[PDB]
Amino acid sequence: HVQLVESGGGLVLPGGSLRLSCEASGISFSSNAVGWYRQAPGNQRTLVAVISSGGSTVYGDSVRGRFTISKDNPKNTAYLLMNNLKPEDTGVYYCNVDRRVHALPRSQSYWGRGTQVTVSS
Amino acid sequence: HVQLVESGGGLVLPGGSLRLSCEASGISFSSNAVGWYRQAPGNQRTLVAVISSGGSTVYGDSVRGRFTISKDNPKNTAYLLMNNLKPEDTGVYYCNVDRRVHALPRSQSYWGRGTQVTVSS
Amino acid sequence: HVQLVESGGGLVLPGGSLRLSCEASGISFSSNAVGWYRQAPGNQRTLVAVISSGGSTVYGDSVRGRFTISKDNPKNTAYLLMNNLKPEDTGVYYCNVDRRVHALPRSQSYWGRGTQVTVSS
Amino acid sequence: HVQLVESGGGLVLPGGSLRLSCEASGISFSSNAVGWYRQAPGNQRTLVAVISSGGSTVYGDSVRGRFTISKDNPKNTAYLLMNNLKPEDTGVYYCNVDRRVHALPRSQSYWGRGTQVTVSS
Amino acid sequence: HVQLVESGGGLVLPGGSLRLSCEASGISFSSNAVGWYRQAPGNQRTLVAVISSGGSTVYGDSVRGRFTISKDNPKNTAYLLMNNLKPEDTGVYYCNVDRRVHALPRSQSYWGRGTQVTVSS
Amino acid sequence: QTDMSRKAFVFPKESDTSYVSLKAPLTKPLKAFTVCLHFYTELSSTRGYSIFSYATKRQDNEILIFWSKDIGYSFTVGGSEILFEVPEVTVAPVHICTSWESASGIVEFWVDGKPRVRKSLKKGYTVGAEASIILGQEQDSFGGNFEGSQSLVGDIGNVNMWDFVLSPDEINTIYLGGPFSPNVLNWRALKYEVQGEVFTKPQLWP
Amino acid sequence: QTDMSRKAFVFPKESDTSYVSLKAPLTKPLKAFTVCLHFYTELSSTRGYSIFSYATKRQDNEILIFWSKDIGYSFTVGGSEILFEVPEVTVAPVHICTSWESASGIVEFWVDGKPRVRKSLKKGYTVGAEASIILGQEQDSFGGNFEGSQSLVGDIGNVNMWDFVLSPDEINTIYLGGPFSPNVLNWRALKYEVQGEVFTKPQLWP
Amino acid sequence: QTDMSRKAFVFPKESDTSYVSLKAPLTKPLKAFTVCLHFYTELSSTRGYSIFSYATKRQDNEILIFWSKDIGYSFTVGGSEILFEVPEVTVAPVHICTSWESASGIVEFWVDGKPRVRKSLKKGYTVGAEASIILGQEQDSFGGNFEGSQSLVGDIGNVNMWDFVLSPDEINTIYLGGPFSPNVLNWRALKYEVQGEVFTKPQLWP
Amino acid sequence: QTDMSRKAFVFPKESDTSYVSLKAPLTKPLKAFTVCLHFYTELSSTRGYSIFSYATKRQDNEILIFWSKDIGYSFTVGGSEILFEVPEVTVAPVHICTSWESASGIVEFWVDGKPRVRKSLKKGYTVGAEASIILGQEQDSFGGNFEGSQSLVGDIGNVNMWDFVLSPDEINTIYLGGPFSPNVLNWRALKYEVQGEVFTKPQLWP
Amino acid sequence: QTDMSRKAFVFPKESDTSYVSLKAPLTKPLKAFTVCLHFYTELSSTRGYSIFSYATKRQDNEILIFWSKDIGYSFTVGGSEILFEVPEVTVAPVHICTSWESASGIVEFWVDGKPRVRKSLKKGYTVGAEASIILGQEQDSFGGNFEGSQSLVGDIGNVNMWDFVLSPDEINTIYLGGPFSPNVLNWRALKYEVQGEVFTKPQLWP
Repeated sequence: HVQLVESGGGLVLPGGSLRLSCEASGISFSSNAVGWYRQAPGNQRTLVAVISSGGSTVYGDSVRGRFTISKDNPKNTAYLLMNNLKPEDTGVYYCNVDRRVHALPRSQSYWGRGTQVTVSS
Repeated sequence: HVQLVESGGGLVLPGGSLRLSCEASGISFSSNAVGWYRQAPGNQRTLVAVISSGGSTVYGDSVRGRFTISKDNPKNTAYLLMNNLKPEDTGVYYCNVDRRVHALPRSQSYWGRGTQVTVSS
Repeated sequence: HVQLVESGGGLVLPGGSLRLSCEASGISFSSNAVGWYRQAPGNQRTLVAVISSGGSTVYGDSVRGRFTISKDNPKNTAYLLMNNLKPEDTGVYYCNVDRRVHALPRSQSYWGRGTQVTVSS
Repeated sequence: HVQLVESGGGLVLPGGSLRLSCEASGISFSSNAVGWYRQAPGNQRTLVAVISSGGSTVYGDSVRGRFTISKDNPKNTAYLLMNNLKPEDTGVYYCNVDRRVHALPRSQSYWGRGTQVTVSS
Repeated sequence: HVQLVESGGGLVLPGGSLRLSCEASGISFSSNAVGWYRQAPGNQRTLVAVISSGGSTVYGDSVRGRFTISKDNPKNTAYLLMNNLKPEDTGVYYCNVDRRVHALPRSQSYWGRGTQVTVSS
Repeated sequence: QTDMSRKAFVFPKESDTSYVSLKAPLTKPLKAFTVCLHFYTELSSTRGYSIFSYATKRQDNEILIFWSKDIGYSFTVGGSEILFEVPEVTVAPVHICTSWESASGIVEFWVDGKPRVRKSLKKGYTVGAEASIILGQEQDSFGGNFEGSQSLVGDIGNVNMWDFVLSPDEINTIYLGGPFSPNVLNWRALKYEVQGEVFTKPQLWP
Repeated sequence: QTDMSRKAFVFPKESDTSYVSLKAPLTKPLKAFTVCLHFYTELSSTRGYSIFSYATKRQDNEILIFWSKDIGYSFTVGGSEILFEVPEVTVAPVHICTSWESASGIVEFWVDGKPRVRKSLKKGYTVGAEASIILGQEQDSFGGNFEGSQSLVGDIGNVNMWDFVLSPDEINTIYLGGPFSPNVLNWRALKYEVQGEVFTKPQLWP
Repeated sequence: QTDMSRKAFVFPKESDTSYVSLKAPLTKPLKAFTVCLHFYTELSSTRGYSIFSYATKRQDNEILIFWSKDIGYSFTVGGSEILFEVPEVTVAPVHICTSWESASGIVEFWVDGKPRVRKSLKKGYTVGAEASIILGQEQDSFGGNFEGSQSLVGDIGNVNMWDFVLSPDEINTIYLGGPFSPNVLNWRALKYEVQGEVFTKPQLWP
Repeated sequence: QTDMSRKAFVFPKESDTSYVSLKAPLTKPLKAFTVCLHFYTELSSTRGYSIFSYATKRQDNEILIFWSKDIGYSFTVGGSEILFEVPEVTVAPVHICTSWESASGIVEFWVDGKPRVRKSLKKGYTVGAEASIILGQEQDSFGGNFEGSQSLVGDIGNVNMWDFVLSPDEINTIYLGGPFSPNVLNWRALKYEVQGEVFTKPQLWP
Repeated sequence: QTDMSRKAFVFPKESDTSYVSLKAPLTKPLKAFTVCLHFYTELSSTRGYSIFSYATKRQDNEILIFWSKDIGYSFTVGGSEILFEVPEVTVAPVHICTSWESASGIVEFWVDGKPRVRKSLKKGYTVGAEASIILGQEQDSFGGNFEGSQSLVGDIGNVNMWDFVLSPDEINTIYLGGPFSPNVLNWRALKYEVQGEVFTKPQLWP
């Protein structure tokens, strides 16, 4: 069926950098859109960076021009490069895919486990 | 005479959801408007979500697009579905009915006891 | 000569109500304007609610649509109705009269002793 | 030569009043402009109230319509009236004179010792 | 090859002044632009003051009209004169050169060691 | 009858006894209607005031237009009601034109020439004939029963009403001030009674 | 008499001794009035200044127009007073026109062409005839008794006054600068005295 | 056939069963297209609504225009999608015109007359012929499978579609309301079916 | 003499040695004056710059116009000085016109056509004749003694000066660009010297 | 040669291989120049992009125009560079016209008709003749050496260049779209090569 595998996560000292990969199987990024959402109070995932099937991308308001997201159809994998992260950026991150970028996530959209990131000094 | 019965309330951990029901007797929601008000300092209830007889609804400024209110004339019952509630949302809630949506409540408008909601983690 | 008598003051629990009366003698409210001022740091009384001789009234910015001032020429008495008073509203209140509403008070304008109000819970 | 003498300063309880005088010798206020500046972090004297030779005056933004400054050519003395002074107003004050009002002071402009004001309650 | 030498730095009491010199060798300021950047959380150097080859200069938003930067081609040295510095200005400062003013620094742009400034009282 | 052209009613002070009553020759039940009027008051965001009221012998709110505080315009028919939202409030004379139909059950609400979204309300239901059109005070009964809190202080005029539904062109011509022939309430051949402190003076608005 | 056409009084500096006095041929008591004038000053939100004063032998404020600090325009007749509120203040020449009637007891206050809401004041009361119209300083008595704090520093001109009440069309024509014929105070046939530092210079405003 | 000139469809209430279907005489595959339409609704920043849908037997989103909440306009062809960003939202009737070409693979999106930056999408790919153009509800299949959350509540009209690509002058003439001749979907010779609560009424917008 | 019509001086870089000097045929003392000029610079809210200077043998600031940082325009005569306040600053060419009279002792300062409030300054005092009108740098003495901090970087032109006082109509015609005849400093028959880096180029402003 | 009238180049996607090259008949060294062009892109405050480049055999930045992120326009000649500051950014087609002279050493930069303050740059220095005018990508050498980060995504057209310096009237006529005769690079008789993904389509801007 559909399985989403996340990799490339952990903890780093402040000011470092890291890169995340959200590999997918069964589904194809050619006719879909992917995105990474953060954790927040309650059950509110916050928008971080999303790339649509066509190529247009939308970044979070706070992180405007901080990180870069990209995709590769051949191996059907999405890479998010995070650099120059402040301590507050630590938390729980998820990578999801849906038939169309939809801002605030929606029920059907697969979520894909999760990952933890620490900005400990 | 007129009796207002509230049900569906309690406490839940953060990020959960709940649904309240404000059943009425004697009065009819067909030619009236209902609404839920929160507790606040002093004797000032705050607007949360109100549905008029016609069908138009007005939600609180802070809770814009967070919960959904609805009604059912056949059984004359109004249901408010709260989801993704933060800890600050805890307090005392009331459901009232009046001949016309009037923002800040008015003297004649019934109040209908009350209920307690906790967002304890 | 001229004497101003204030009455109807004290302390109440939060959310209560009260009403103050500023009776006057010698002077006439028919050709004058009255008003209530609060206490503040230094010697700066603050605008609360003022009613002119004609009938127009001016309320404080913070108390917009909260209180209600009124007058009665027959017995020459002004009544201010306090309702929905938060704890911060406690302090020292004065009622004064002058030939014309003049915002920030003026030296000639009689002041009229004072009164204390507490919002203790 | 040129000597600047300041007088009329000290400490008063909150809400009191005082008056400062900046007498000058050698220089003439007829063809000059005077002003009082406050103390601040670093070496940043802050504008309080300045009167030009012609008669136009400029008051500080925070002090808009609070105090009054004035001058007198006959005995060549400038008086600033302190009234309704909050506790934060305490600090170090200086009175200086220059050929033309120049906002942020300038090196040539004579400074004239200084004075201390306390708003202790 | 290219070597960048910084000089004129240390610690001073509040309200003092200092001047920093960023001498260069190998590269020429005639066809380049220099600038001083501050330290910040993470790896975010912040714009302080930059002077382009032509002569136009750009100062930081917070430090608008506080310090003055200047250059001298003959000896190919850039001098930044800081005066009236508040305690918060303390930190780590760097002087760098690039072929064209580029706001947020860029990888190729040489950085030039660094320096420490203290505003201890 | 009388011609109120270039004339307007004025309510000087707020009270609960000043009001006018407009009579109509209506005899048969209504299956649709449209009303238009101009008005100007400074109440604004202070309290709610009544604009137009139309009661019957079995309903106090057969037709009613209100200004709900911080909510906006409230249009109610036969008990049911809808509320058109206005984000901000100004201070200047305003012209309004509302229309409702039975079979379609659609409500249109033009404000100052610009139209608003169409909405559905009270599908398949008739309106009575015996009516008492009071102007100045909201009524909770066929006669008086006024509430001083809901009184209006300002000026109002140019009240017209048709039984059928107008078209956008017709509404635009109405706004521009052209000719038109009402058939229910004609401002040019009005017949009215008045009680209390009400005055007639030339209209301020152009 | 003299024609002040395209002329304006100027008060250079604030003081308590500079002022002009306007005489009138009025002989019979007034049961209504209307005044119009243009003025321009920079006091704005600094302090209150007097605009127009009209005193008698038994009242210092028979008619008076003031600019209450942060409150707005204040119009007072025979002691009673009302205050028209202005949200924000600008810096430019302004034209004002106020009118009052006895029987109706309604006050109208046009500012810069646009009208304001009507209001009630002093119903059923007459105004005296023997008057001293001082311009420049507010008066607390028939003669002087001025207060320097309330003085005016700026320019004022085009002062006209009719005994009866004008109509909106007439006010619009006045604003546009058309012909007219006052009957109490005519700016084209004025008769005045002056004392202190007051100058006459061409009007800046168009 | 029928002429919908000066006519518009109206959807009173949100639901999942009201919709219209437009038929076309298309027989050969498309290598380019252009569509134009006017619409007006108050959904705005509340939820996303479907504007125009075009499905086939092997794809539910052959062509689709959507209003992604807080994101802006979303234009998708054959699965691929792009999103034109709009910073702020207003409340007034809006006219849109989009065009796409195969060989060039460029998409143009004119909104309210002003053009937006060009973008590339789906280079070298054809579009099927057998189609079901439903209006009112987004489709996830050739037939129904609608989703009530994505329904549209408002007015829409003046739907035109050409197979080739128009020029800027042609688009400007379209906006100004001049003559023209569609060849796929002509609003003047439309042929449609309707089901549910849908009404035809004169267009509000000019 | 030469005609500087459609010509303007340009100061490329800030310095303390570039400046022009304008000569006049004045022979008798002045009891009034009026000056007008256009200028355009980007200094704005960065530092104060000198606009127009007029010195004598016993006073460095006989007449001077300055732009005090965050304060506004500063007009000084014979030592005494006034300041007109400007709330906000823009970036575009600006035209100014100031006038002063001895007997009246009133100063008028028109900026960009709109007039400012009248003010009193230096009543009953004459102005010398032997003068050295330097343009570009403020002077603290009859000759040089310039200060680089107060230099001007930008463009300036259309400098005219009359001995008497103009009327509002005349100033309006000046602003609109009509004919006129100066008698002290005529831009059409100017006579000047220049030193340093100063260039003459066509005026950018219309 | 070919006439690019009412035509514009289009760069669909960002890359490091798409660009055009413009040839010129220039043979003698330049002692002054002026260029004018229109362009429209949505990059805005996201990253810096190159507008116009002009390199030689011994310098990669003989002439270059750039949009420095949050800084504004950057104009550089023969290594030296100046920056014109823009406070806010919009989204719409823009027209620019820059001019430089050797002897005077003054740079003028008209943006959308309005002029900016003049500035000095590179006094007394000539420009080479053998040049390679690449459009689309900034060059760090006579040939390629492009940087993908600095590429341009949008539309550009109406590129004209004169060897001498135009006058303000001439620039205004150019802006208004009148006749004119270039002598270095004529958009009406252009001669160009192209490589990569570049298309020619009608210009969107009027």
